[PDB]
Amino acid sequence: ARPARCYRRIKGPPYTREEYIHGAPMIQIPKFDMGTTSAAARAAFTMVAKLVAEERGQIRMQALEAARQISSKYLTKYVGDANYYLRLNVVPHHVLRENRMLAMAGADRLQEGMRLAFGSPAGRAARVEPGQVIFYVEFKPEHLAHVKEALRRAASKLPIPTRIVVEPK
Amino acid sequence: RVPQFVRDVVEHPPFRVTVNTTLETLAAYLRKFPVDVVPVFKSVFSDEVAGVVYPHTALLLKSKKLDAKVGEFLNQPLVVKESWRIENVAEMLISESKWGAVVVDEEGKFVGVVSLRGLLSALLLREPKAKSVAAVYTSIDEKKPRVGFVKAIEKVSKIFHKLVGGEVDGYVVLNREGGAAGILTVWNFLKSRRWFRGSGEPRAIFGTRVTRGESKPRGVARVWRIMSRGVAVANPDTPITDVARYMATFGIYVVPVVDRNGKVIGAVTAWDVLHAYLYGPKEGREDVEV
RNA sequence: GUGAAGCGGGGCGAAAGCCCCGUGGAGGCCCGAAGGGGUUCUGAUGUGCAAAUCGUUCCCAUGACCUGGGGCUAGGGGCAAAAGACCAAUCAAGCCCGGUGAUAGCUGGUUCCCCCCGAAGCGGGUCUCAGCCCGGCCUCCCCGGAGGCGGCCGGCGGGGUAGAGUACUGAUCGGGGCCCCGGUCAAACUCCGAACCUGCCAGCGCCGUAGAAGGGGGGAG
RNA sequence: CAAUCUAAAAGGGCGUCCCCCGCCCAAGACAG
RNA sequence: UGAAUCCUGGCCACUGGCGGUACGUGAACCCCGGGUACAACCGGGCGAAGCGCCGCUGAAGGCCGGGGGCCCUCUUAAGGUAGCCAAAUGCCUUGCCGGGUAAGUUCCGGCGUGCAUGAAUGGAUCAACGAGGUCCCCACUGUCCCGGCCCGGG
RNA sequence: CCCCUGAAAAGAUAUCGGGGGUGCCCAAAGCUCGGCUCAGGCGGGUCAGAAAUCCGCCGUAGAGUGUAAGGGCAAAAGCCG
RNA sequence: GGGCAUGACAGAAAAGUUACCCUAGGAAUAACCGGCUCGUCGCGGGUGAGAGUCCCCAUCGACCCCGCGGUUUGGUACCCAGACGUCGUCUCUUCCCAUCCUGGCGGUGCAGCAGCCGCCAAGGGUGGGGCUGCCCGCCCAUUAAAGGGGAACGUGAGAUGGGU
RNA sequence: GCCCCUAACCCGGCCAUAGGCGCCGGUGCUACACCCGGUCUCAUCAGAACCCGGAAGUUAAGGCCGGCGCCGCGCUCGGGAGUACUGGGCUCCGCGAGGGCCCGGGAAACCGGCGUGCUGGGAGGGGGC
Ligand SMILES: [Mg+2]
Ligand SMILES: [Mg+2]
Ligand SMILES: [Mg+2]
Ligand SMILES: [Mg+2]
Ligand SMILES: [Mg+2]
Ligand SMILES: [Mg+2]
Ligand SMILES: [Mg+2]
Ligand SMILES: [Mg+2]
Ligand SMILES: [Mg+2]
Ligand SMILES: [Mg+2]
Ligand SMILES: [Mg+2]
Ligand SMILES: [Mg+2]
Ligand SMILES: [Mg+2]
Ligand SMILES: [Mg+2]
Ligand SMILES: [Mg+2]
Ligand SMILES: [Mg+2]
Ligand SMILES: [Mg+2]
Ligand SMILES: [Mg+2]
Ligand SMILES: [Mg+2]
Ligand SMILES: [Mg+2]
Ligand SMILES: [Mg+2]
Ligand SMILES: [Mg+2]
Ligand SMILES: [Mg+2]
Ligand SMILES: [Mg+2]
Ligand SMILES: [Mg+2]
Ligand SMILES: [Mg+2]
Ligand SMILES: [Mg+2]
Ligand SMILES: [Mg+2]
Ligand SMILES: [Mg+2]
Ligand SMILES: [Mg+2]
Ligand SMILES: [Mg+2]
Ligand SMILES: [Mg+2]
Ligand SMILES: [Mg+2]
Ligand SMILES: [Mg+2]
Ligand SMILES: [Mg+2]
Ligand SMILES: [Mg+2]
Ligand SMILES: [Mg+2]
Ligand SMILES: [Mg+2]
Ligand SMILES: [Mg+2]
Ligand SMILES: [Mg+2]
Ligand SMILES: [Mg+2]
Ligand SMILES: [Mg+2]
Ligand SMILES: [Mg+2]
Ligand SMILES: [Mg+2]
Ligand SMILES: [Mg+2]
Ligand SMILES: [Mg+2]
Ligand SMILES: [Mg+2]
Ligand SMILES: [Mg+2]
Repeated sequence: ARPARCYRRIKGPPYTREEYIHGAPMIQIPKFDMGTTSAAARAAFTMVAKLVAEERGQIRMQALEAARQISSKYLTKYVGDANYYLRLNVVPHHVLRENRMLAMAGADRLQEGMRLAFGSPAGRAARVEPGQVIFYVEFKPEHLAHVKEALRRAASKLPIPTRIVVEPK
Repeated sequence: RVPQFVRDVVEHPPFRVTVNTTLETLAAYLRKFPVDVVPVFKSVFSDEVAGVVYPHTALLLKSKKLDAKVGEFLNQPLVVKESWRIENVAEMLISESKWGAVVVDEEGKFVGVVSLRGLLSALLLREPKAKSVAAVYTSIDEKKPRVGFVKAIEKVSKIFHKLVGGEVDGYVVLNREGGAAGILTVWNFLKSRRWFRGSGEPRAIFGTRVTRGESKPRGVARVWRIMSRGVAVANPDTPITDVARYMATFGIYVVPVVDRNGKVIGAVTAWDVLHAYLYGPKEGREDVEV
């Protein structure tokens, strides 16, 4: 994988129609909603924290997965799976491309340089706008310090600056 | 005890390839122990996987005097889980037309690789839905199949990019009469280097009298010089399990199909064999008696 | 210098024979002057002594040896123990003069002054891509004869982009009982839908009888 | 005192200037 | 092809050459018919070499792999024999093990499913010879440690 | 050569840009007239079955229309005569 | 008027090879250096799963993310084809610091002897051999240590010429 | 003949405010139907349909009219919102991708409210010329 700065900016149209894309990669995020997901038990939670994007850009699938792991592990350890609801709010629909010389990927991929430059699929990313919610947490007011810490850890894994907004439901 | 899950077919290659392995060393490894997919590790003392390469990657060599390492040509691996079923992984291999995949456990630790050879062997212990080659075989008249048909006297430069790029899994080589002279796959190019000729960018010719600064290819090898000769051919009434046994054993994924006079009318690919074992006959086809 | 065949003597010995010494004077034999050649220093020289030399170190030196004079073989031809060598400082095909001022879409050059207007690298075709032709764009002249439009307002029309949506075709995360609710998306999705551009008419504005529209002709770049 | 033109990020800092909110103190708050 | 010496394997499919009864094909001439008051023209017959076809030929140009059970079998015929080798021929590769050095990517001796060795395409092979290419040992030294002084000409 | 996208709501619009297709096929798959309604679902019905023919209800096209893609089409542009 | 065809489809009838090569030109166009870029390469930082007896941060640092340099390789084709001498080494000088030793300081899972890690610091030192044309690297005996880079990949009108 | 007014019927335009589901009523001299038959024209497996000949029965159904509810749909209405987006200018900000200011335009979803066919010609009926 290239450094994430290579795919951070929105430089072209969304590339999502998988029926026209050969070898589009499979999404490598196993779950998107963590903790207590049933709507009845979520009624106990009365606070909402959001990790909100500050800039527009593309977040790679592995960064979303890395952010999801660190925050969910922290909440499981310190808050408890029965006392919170955490949702990864964006889905990596956009397919990333790379122009590299490769074997077993088509004859055109054997031409070097910028000849036949249209890249083969290299991964997935979510295209986000300023103010967009990346992570969404529902919790009880007693755990505010722990929820803020979990979202601070998630933010350290993401390629764009974010900010934490805490509001009641 | 028929294998059903990926964990029953995971294989470990006899050789270890890192990002610093050269393409010449990689070709030497595959000469001795042919495998369908090679995991590439970040270092000698780490089991972390930097990516995968295919046997086709060894054929990207341009010159024996030019440095070329495996780490410069890493493919994005197709990743499956050890708990998945054999049929499901076979579907993904058909979808991507890839000869293998990397197997990881629940936490993403590298377990091993799974290949077309392994799946074919595992399905060998079962009963094909369709039993005859006629039910699942690619005709010679198809527009863009995964098998090529080439004359024995053709130059290898004509078909080289289609093989290395993976647009076909192999070639059926025809004699003057349209019979099967032999089979050509990437393994022919890995076993022998009679086809190879070094190239490169123009040399730094300054301050001297040198009249040929760039190497040029002049005598190009013909296909029959490096093809596999004497392969067994199949008939429409040939059992599909004999074809499957061959492909599983030798890792050659193309078998010619001939009519009663020996004229080639198509081929059976490893994708055709999987289709028989997974679904049955192709649309508009009937299973003839074996 | 070595010392072949051949020829003497002596010694040992049963025979054959073997050994020592001499004689003899063979060889595309050896060392080495003359002579011939041309390896090294990658020495000197490198506007030289010289358009190939000099020093040094070397190779052969009775022979398939070196050398004088005379003779023969001539150019698509000769001659070659073969390097495509050599054939008068010329050779993957000599030289002289002629065809001949060969052709060159390529490169170089192309000589006085002022005044008027003033480009182009776009489209199409081309064995076409360093060229050329037909249009666009420039200029000059003539015909013609009253309308014209890089701007704006209005009337009457067209459109499906931004956004929006997730309703058709697809993708996608959750909740609840194949349905309902919430959420994430779409270059090759669209119920909606701007700004904006554009057609006709009327007006405004400006240009136009010191000549609009339109047409013909010369020269282009 | 714009651009060509020679620069800077994630992150850390009550370093310092400032704005807002919550709570305690009704002189029985904070610090010993 | 390249002294001598021990040797020189299997293959005639291919590319060539040569031989051949019959058969197919195969030009002009010639013959027959139609046509033309004559011709042009149209059809047929006959039919040489050659080609097709069948054989021979590798000290002709050369080639010498798989699968299966010494046997069968596939591909353009056969299926690399005697030997020889990390070769002036081995990419991987500074191959592996010994020798030699304090330390040897070179060299020497072995090993060999040899990327891609091999028999007059000559194989093996070093007596004698070598301004051929290479490694080791003794001697030797201003090559060097590390530079100094002197002589002739610039 | 052809369709969609790129293409920026008139027109034009390029890249060894993206996704595909073409060198055919059909005496019907061509012309016209009439009748009819498709995919799928449900209820009933002898073999009979998920699927055959029969009766009924629902069914906006979820079918079909030779062949790419896009567009069009329901007393039809589909199906039968 | 219909057909027989040019698919390179606005229509020639057409195979190689040159390292023996020759001519016209081209920076409209490659190779070296330079310019731009930095994926790659090298170096730094955030994060802290997990390891460390206990203990995230003595020492590390999965999954991810932000950067710097111009030192490997590539991308591009801006300058140079009436020509900027093409690898390495020798010789000689200077500069950088992201410091191997020497000077200062701190931490340590620092008893001592040693070791490991960070910070300041570029004044001086960083050597001799074996192997290979090398560069790089491996190795030998020492050593306080036997650092790494830039200068038209410093330096062929200075040499050398083993490789290419 | 002519002009005016006016149900259900005939021929239309726009093609859901017209469609869909459920419930409650109205309409029958005439008109529209359901309805009665199959000799004749015509028709099929089938007088079901089509076609022909009728007038016993009925407003049960269709048609047309009125009301209520839900779905769907419509609106030059309120909010959403001068928001999103956007034509022109800028030595205005930001490291940068990008944002901001000024002049000129200006949505959509959705929420609420309202609406649930309108209309042209003709016959028939009524009034006058
Ligand atoms: Mg872009
Ligand atoms: Mg040349
Ligand atoms: Mg002699
Ligand atoms: Mg020399
Ligand atoms: Mg010299
Ligand atoms: Mg001189
Ligand atoms: Mg001599
Ligand atoms: Mg030659
Ligand atoms: Mg000549
Ligand atoms: Mg000539
Ligand atoms: Mg002349
Ligand atoms: Mg002017
Ligand atoms: Mg020019
Ligand atoms: Mg207007
Ligand atoms: Mg949009
Ligand atoms: Mg959206
Ligand atoms: Mg437009
Ligand atoms: Mg940045
Ligand atoms: Mg032989
Ligand atoms: Mg052998
Ligand atoms: Mg030998
Ligand atoms: Mg060998
Ligand atoms: Mg050797
Ligand atoms: Mg051989
Ligand atoms: Mg030989
Ligand atoms: Mg040979
Ligand atoms: Mg020999
Ligand atoms: Mg000699
Ligand atoms: Mg348009
Ligand atoms: Mg058609
Ligand atoms: Mg019809
Ligand atoms: Mg053309
Ligand atoms: Mg230079
Ligand atoms: Mg360059
Ligand atoms: Mg890196
Ligand atoms: Mg940390
Ligand atoms: Mg560079
Ligand atoms: Mg240029
Ligand atoms: Mg320049
Ligand atoms: Mg110059
Ligand atoms: Mg110079
Ligand atoms: Mg010069
Ligand atoms: Mg420092
Ligand atoms: Mg240099
Ligand atoms: Mg020089
Ligand atoms: Mg110089
Ligand atoms: Mg040399
Ligand atoms: Mg050499």
